[PDB]
Amino acid sequence: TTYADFIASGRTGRRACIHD
Amino acid sequence: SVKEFLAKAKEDFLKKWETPSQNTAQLDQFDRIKTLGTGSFGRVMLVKHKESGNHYAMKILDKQKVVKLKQIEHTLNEKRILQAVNFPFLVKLEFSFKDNSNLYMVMEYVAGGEMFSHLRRIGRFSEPHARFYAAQIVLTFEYLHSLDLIYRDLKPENLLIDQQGYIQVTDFGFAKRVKGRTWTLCGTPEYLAPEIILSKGYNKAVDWWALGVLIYEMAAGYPPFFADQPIQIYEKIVSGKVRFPSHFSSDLKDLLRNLLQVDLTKRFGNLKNGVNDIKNHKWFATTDWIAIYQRKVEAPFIPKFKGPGDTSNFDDYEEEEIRVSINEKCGKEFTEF
Ligand SMILES: Nc1ncnc2c1ncn2[C@@H]1O[C@H](COP(=O)(O)OP(=O)(O)O)[C@@H](O)[C@H]1O
Ligand SMILES: [Mg+2]
Ligand SMILES: [Mg+2]
Repeated sequence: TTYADFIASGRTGRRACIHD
Repeated sequence: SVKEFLAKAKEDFLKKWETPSQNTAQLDQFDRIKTLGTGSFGRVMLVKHKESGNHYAMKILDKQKVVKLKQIEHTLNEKRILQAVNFPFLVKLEFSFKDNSNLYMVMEYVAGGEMFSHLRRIGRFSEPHARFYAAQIVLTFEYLHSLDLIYRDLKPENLLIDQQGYIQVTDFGFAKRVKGRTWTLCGTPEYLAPEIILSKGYNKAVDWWALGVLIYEMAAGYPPFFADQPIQIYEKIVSGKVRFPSHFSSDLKDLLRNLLQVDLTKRFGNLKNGVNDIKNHKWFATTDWIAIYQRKVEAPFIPKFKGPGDTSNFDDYEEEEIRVSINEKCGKEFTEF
């Protein structure tokens, strides 16, 4: 499922910004 | 007479924009208790103001870090704009000051915590619950944009829930006063509009894109474009195909299709009727826009509070000392702070 794939991913916590 | 209200709001803002407040406190007026959250730059602490006994959230920025990440102009923007704005869903800057090592922005403490943690914990928000917050951002961007301000960092991490269950927007580190176009690649990858990513030059419409991302994430519980690495995300955003959860209403999908619109000529918030295309969308048909501004709508969710300095709605962070050299750092750079 989409949810399953999100939850298993490395971006489920607080996200940093860019300015990059 | 939104027109009338915005006109006098502008008068008020311009006064402060033109003669910014400065040096309205000092570090030893406060007792530093606990870190409430870290950003990409500096940390926000719960503090107690000695003479008042009041709690605040103190944002501490290390000048040398600010310089190293090339955030000088951005940080001056941040403070100059925050001290001049006034709106029901914008956090209040109560004091600012600097010392040899650091910049300090003292805000009202918003004790309900981040929308982020609530969203991850609950999984997702009902459409009425999401709509209740979204309405508040719509009104806020209407206000900010009227003052020629672009916000550029909308995300659940930067939205706080107050004791009434209403939103308090925080983090103006990327906010900027500009008429027309700007070019800085800045923001959070999941929230970037494709014209930012493509080095086009962009305007205020990037905030309406981001609102689309926000509404999707709030109602879906995950963002419309996710991947393991930023590059992968930008690919998805540029390609522009979006898929919706099965539970999304028809109304919601249509709105999101008009916000997550790669075509600037077509993106809502941007056109002829401006915000009105958003306020008048079917998905908001049950929204009482005045009642929201007025905070008379009952919040779908009210965080638990256990008095003054309760930080239970926030994650714990490792604490660090806040050093202040005996030598002044970057004095010239930050003179107007
Ligand atoms: N007024 C406030 N009340 C309570 N907590 C806050 C407040 N402002 C910020 N925070 C917390 O501190 C974090 C960092 O603040 P922020 O201004 O976003 O820093 P950065 O710009 O580095 O991201 C927020 O995400 C939030 O968790
Ligand atoms: Mg932040
Ligand atoms: Mg920031």
